[PDB]
Amino acid sequence: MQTLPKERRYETLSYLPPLTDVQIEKQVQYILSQGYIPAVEFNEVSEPTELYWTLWKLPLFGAKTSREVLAEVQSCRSQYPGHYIRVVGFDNIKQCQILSFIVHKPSR
Amino acid sequence: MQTLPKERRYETLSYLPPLTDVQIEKQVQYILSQGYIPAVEFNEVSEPTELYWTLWKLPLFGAKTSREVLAEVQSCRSQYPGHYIRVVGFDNIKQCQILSFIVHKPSR
Amino acid sequence: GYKAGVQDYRLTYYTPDYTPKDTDILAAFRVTPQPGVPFEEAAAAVAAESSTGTWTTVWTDLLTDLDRYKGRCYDIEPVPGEDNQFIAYIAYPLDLFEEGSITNVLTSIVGNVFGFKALRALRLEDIRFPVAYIKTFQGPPHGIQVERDKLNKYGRPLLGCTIKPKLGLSAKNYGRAVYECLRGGLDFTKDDENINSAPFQRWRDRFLFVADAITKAQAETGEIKGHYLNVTAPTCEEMLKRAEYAKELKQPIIMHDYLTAGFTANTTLARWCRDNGVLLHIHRAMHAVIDRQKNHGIHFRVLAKALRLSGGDHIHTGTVVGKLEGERGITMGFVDLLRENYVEQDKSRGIYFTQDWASLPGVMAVASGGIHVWHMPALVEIFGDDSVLQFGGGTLGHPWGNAPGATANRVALEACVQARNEGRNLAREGNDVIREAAKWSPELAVACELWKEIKFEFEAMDTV
Amino acid sequence: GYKAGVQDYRLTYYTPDYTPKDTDILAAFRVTPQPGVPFEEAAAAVAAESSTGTWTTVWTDLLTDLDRYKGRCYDIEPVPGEDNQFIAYIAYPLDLFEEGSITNVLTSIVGNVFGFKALRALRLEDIRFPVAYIKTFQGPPHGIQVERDKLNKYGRPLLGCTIKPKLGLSAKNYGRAVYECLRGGLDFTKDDENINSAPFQRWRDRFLFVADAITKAQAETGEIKGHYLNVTAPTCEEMLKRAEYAKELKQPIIMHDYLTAGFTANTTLARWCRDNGVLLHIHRAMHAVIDRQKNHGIHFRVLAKALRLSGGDHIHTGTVVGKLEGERGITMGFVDLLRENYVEQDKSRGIYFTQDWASLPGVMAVASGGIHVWHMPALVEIFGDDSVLQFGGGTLGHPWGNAPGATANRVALEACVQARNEGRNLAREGNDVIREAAKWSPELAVACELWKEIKFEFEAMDTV
Amino acid sequence: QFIAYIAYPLDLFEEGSITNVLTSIVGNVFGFKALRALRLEDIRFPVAYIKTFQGPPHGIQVERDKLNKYGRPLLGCTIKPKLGLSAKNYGRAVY
Amino acid sequence: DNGVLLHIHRAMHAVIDRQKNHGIHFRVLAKALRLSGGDHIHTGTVVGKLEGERGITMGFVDLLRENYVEQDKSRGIYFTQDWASLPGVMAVASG
Amino acid sequence: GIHVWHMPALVEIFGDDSVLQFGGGTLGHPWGNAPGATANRVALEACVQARNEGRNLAREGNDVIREAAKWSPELAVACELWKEIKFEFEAMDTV
Amino acid sequence: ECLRGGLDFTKDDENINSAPFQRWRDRFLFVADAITKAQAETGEIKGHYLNVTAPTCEEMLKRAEYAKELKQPIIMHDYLTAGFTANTTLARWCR
Ligand SMILES: O=C(O)[C@@](O)(COP(=O)(O)O)[C@H](O)[C@H](O)COP(=O)(O)O
Ligand SMILES: O=C(O)[C@@](O)(COP(=O)(O)O)[C@H](O)[C@H](O)COP(=O)(O)O
Ligand SMILES: O=C(O)[C@@](O)(COP(=O)(O)O)[C@H](O)[C@H](O)COP(=O)(O)O
Ligand SMILES: [Mg+2]
Ligand SMILES: [Mg+2]
Ligand SMILES: [Mg+2]
Repeated sequence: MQTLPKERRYETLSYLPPLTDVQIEKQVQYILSQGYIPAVEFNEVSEPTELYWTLWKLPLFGAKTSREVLAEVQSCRSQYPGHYIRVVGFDNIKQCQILSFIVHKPSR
Repeated sequence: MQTLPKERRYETLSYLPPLTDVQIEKQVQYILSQGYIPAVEFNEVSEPTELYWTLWKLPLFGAKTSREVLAEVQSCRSQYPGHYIRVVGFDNIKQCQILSFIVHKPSR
Repeated sequence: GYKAGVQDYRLTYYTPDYTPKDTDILAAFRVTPQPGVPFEEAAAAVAAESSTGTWTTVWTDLLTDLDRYKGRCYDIEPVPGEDNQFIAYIAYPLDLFEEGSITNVLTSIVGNVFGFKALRALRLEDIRFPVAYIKTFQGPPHGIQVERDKLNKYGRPLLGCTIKPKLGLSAKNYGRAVYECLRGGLDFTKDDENINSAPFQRWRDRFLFVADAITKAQAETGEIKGHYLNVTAPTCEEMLKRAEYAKELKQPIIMHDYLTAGFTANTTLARWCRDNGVLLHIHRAMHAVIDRQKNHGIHFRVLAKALRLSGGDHIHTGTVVGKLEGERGITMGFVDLLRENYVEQDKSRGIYFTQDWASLPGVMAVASGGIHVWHMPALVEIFGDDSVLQFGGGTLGHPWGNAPGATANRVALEACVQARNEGRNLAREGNDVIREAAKWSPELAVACELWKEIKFEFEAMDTV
Repeated sequence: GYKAGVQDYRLTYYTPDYTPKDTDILAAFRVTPQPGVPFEEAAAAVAAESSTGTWTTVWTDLLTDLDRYKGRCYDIEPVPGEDNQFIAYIAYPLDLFEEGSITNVLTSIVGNVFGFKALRALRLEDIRFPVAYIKTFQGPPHGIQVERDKLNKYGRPLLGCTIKPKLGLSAKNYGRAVYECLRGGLDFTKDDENINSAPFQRWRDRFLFVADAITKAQAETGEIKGHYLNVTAPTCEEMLKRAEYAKELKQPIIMHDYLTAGFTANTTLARWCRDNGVLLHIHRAMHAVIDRQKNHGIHFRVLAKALRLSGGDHIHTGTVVGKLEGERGITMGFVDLLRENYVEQDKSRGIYFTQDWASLPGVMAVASGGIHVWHMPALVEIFGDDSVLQFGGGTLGHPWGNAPGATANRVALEACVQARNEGRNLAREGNDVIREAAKWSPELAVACELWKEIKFEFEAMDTV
Repeated sequence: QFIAYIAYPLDLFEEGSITNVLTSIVGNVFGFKALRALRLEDIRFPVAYIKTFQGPPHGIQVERDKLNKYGRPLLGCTIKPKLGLSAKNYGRAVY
Repeated sequence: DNGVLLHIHRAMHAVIDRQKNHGIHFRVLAKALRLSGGDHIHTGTVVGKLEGERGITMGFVDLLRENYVEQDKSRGIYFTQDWASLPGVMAVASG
Repeated sequence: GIHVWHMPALVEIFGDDSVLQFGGGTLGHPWGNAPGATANRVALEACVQARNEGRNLAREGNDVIREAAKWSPELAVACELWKEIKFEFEAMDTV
Repeated sequence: ECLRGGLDFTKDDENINSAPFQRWRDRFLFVADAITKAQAETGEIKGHYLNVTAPTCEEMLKRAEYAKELKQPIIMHDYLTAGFTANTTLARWCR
């Protein structure tokens, strides 16, 4: 028998082993193939109580390739190393978020 | 077609033609054969609102024949000509009256 | 020790050696298992899944005392002339149920044991309530004995009428028809189960005009008159609001549909009626969805027992002869179970357990559904004296109107009561009494000629 | 002119020329008449008795406009490969039903047409609500889209657990089991349908300790956690009293049993949930008594439709593969009917009418009933993203406890969601995704070995 | 000196009322001219009558879970003197 | 309704349960308290009381705490008392 | 336990500002409740009449009852039934 | 995002009340979360005009009560479409 260790979790895809750059690219590719709008959000602290995160620039309405989204993540990462960063996908028809996952944690 | 005439009714057995002395004897015989206690009640006015009638003597606990009940009705009738008179039947196990019917109406 | 895996249901749920306690809830199930499934496993699974059962063994069971709270199957009886059909007897401990709640006892036993993959059909035939559990419930608000004392009516069955058509009439035309029925000689009048608060007639208008109709009819005849006002509503607030206005108009009686509104709403109203001294009439709408088929569902005798505990002064028992289904042996079974204090076990009648009520008041029986003047001596002999006989189409469908229609029914009843008290069999001389009474009353002579040929005769689906 | 007597039901109730209006309630009945009774008479009797029908002609019919308010049968469709079996289509005018009342629409249509002597079996298959009637109802308190915003959870189905055993555990021990589940990685925990307020554990004790268990688990993991507290109670007052205390402890979600408590109570609670901002989970206890048999009863799709109008945020739909009955073609029918705004008519799927909802919010589907880690990829593909998957015995029955059992389910779900997004078929590679995820997680590897052999495979009674 | 055993039917007593069962049994049998002394030794309540009452608001098992105290008897103290102290002085003795 | 524990003081008991010839024994008054409601009850100290009167105290103390109490004449209990899952009351020993 | 013969004694002891109650005295009459009540009323009114007139109710008590029983047939029957029924025992509570 | 940049107030449109696509009680809760975050981030007092215009006088006061419950500084109303009777009622409540 084994006792489960105490660990802080970050909603969707946080129980799987940490996402590689290839894996993130595949998740973004899913958003664009369906027809949803990708966006980058950042925050100082991650808490269950707070539900709003600061919006980086504007939602990418004119995205042709998944490389454009990854370039916006790299820009937010270099500017804010000590902030959490997540990728969200907006639907216009149903008016609800389809996907949300954290790509960066505060480095040390 | 015929229009129904307006008539004042007196609960049970009132819709049947006025009861003969033979018919009253048979109804009282029914009370005694079942094992219920027969009692005589009288009142000045017949109203739906009032639910208590003045008791004549006591309930006949030791009645052997239906003739003894008819003798008590005749005595109350001779004493009170201008009063309504009815015969009731008490049940001791269920604690509820079984039969109630009017024998006399105020004379003119 | 703890062992993880899948345990067989037969191992620790089927105990033939167990003898039921006096403070215990007992249930009789008619079980039909799938091909290749043993009789014991099918019986154990119903006993398990209804109380403290799970498809796999869990560690949390070892913290509690499993042997005290588990429901067990103690007797398996096979059904004669039937393959893969048996009666299962299951005992449930008293402590696992909530006090004074029909909702909990219904959700516990008949929760999700039906719809199991391992069995094709399941039916609950009878349920036993112990004396200790009955004492927590309020029961009926008044009962048979108090009701007759408040109404001041003794000797005979009571008479009623249902206004037709069901939907379409104005509030004013409703009250006019109510007045004419009560003037003739009927005791009660009744709203249809589907009348609540429609666009064509709103409830508050109906309540006002009906109250005026009773007042006029009471003063004219000299007898106490009443009308069942349908209180059934979309919410619990609206239901209690409508009852308050009936109390405000000094109305003796209101009606409610217990199955469509639910047991929670009905228990709320039954407590209200006790605290205000208002009599409660219960309509059994949507019952035949559950109690029709002999292979699946819940028998009405369970629903009749559940209503007596929940609360209600009258209950529809259904006519033996009429437009809706009814069996004489089965009917007389649960009819004598709603009225009497002590009922002995009888297998031929349909009663599986000896039922005892601890001085709890009886509920009056209501016979309704396509009955006319010819059915009168049959109904009086079967249902007895403590019953209500209701004529919807039979009163209003008279060629002369409502007032002669009501007088026709009233004469016919009082002729039957008089003939019974003298010492004449109503089974042998039923046609004779009706025919001889039609000589001195023209209203009865017209009514007899119209509905002579009409008879409802069909095969019943529910059988012993 | 007035003519007294007995009229044939076929004469003025069966009209094939009639075309259904847009503001009209339509019903589809599966009728089985008694031998010697015509198809038209059986269909006319169902159409008549449900609305404005009586066994004999009454004079009061002439005062009202009978042609406006009567229900009529417009089409008869015979069932293929079946003798004395036909589908009846009946139209009902909008004006006869009460606004915002499920109780009225239920008591009117399925009131007493069942249990008729002239027909052996009857089944209500599908019902159609017009846009004009839907607008009177509140609907769900929140719906799918609002719920996900308040819970802050996107991308995946939600996970839940049921505490076992159903009865026996102390209030303190109950809270301990709740805490250990939520710590592992489940979103919700649930009370059993039969748990209310028993002698061994009182409701106010359970509510207090569960609130402490969530508070610890939420602060530890960093994610929003909940527990469905059972509010089902004997009376309408006691029901609201338990809901108030859950609001006082700042609880996001409560649960209720709609069928056993009734529609009157359920409408009251759903309105309260809207006013106080509390999510509402609905258990479908006692459903299989009504919807099991193919010949008699009311199909679940009608009961699902009625719940959406009455109010509820979650609903149990039943697992396709599991311990209780389910059919893939039928299930996907009513599941898409509760979630979508517009549903097209599909005869093979079981949908008899084109149902249109007027911007009314969808209800989340709950898949529960004897499911383990191997059933995960099959459930995700069938039910989609907007659903809740619940594991009672599958969580607690893990050899290592609740917390490793809760991690095992969470790993299995998130591995399948990841694989689906990449572009892999879950019907073809379902075994592979589970097996490859069990290499880096020890908790999943233990759970896979235990429930490998277990499969629930039986014949379904209800078929298209 | 003798012990008398008396049986009473269940239906005559009110549900969930100690006041009634006390007023009915030990009402005015005491203070009778025919007997010098009377004493009630014991009483038996049937299960059916017990189910009407609420009972204790929590009980032993629930109380220990709320207080978080297991294994030992609980220790208490009564403040002396009974009458005399101030409200501020009373609280200091409690502390 | 509010989730508050209730402590019961048996003041004025000695006026009724002192004399062995007259009144009402404390075991009847203790039974009435379990039905009416109370989380703690005062039972009295056990120090002396010889050997006989110590058995009486343990009689009603077991009668307040246990679910099922067997009939025992030497202890002081005249009837077999059975509580239907009704919670026990914690005994207070003080004086 | 009081009847028509105790009437002159009760008026003397308690005076005017008092209520006198007859449970078995009213309902125990051979004729009923109504003639039983009239027997009790007639007896009291006669005792008040003799007291106001200036007659001793302790010595002439039986005389007033017999005079009132002469013009009242309802009282004459009640005096015939109860006449030997007297409760005489030693009192425990005394000066 | 508007209050973050450097505006003092935000406003609901005059026609926003409680439509099927967004209910009033949902809008009130999420906007309250936005004010709390923006105020803490900038260090200045921020507000939002919540539209309290309703079909009935009871529905109006009900919406106003919940704004006070969320500790909101400011509410809005349409005085000509709702009427002067409704506006005076709300003005007295606001004081
Ligand atoms: O709607 C009807 O059909 C009735 O009014 C009868 O009408 P008629 O008297 O005009 O035939 C009754 O509600 C049913 O008898 C109810 O069934 P049950 O008594 O079996 O509950
Ligand atoms: O009591 C039960 O049987 C369950 O807790 C399942 O237990 P496990 O999770 O331990 O198997 C659920 O209530 C049923 O799934 C309800 O059925 P449905 O969803 O069909 O209404
Ligand atoms: O129960 C009874 O015995 C009585 O009703 C008298 O009835 P009878 O007149 O029929 O005897 C009284 O309650 C007691 O006398 C009161 O006692 P006290 O005066 O001591 O309070
Ligand atoms: Mg009807
Ligand atoms: Mg369950
Ligand atoms: Mg604007």
